[PDB]
Amino acid sequence: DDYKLPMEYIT
Amino acid sequence: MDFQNFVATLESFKDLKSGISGSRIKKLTTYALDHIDIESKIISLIIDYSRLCPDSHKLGSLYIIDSIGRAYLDETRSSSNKPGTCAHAINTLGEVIQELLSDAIAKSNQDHKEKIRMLLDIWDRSGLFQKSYLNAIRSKCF
Repeated sequence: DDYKLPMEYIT
Repeated sequence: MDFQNFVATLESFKDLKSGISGSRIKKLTTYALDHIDIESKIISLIIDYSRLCPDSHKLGSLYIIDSIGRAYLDETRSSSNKPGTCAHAINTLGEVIQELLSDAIAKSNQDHKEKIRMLLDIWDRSGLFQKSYLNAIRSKCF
């Protein structure tokens, strides 16, 4: 149950 | 779900070892999205949660701000200081974000510091806070 960060602002 | 449930849900983060729960953060965000009329009280609470929560839970407090802040940001794209607006909520966050970030970093272990740095980068790329504010923190606290 972690916090899913937005991939479009990561990779 | 009413405002007392929002308070109780935020307060329950004290019982999570990590201070983080994706589903509970989503519940708080859905509430924030459904009650923008009282954003001033919601934003004050999550700011003050970040100020007051345990040191190892600081990261999770910034995730709460990430989720509500970017949820509000995405609405603004579809008055800067009119209470009851997403724009005002984001301005309120931005006025305290340097304090909240520098305190979170000072109290975080190494692994949480790196996670805060990536959150800083996400906030840069998504346009949530002013790049000047964020780069300033990046230079001083890391």
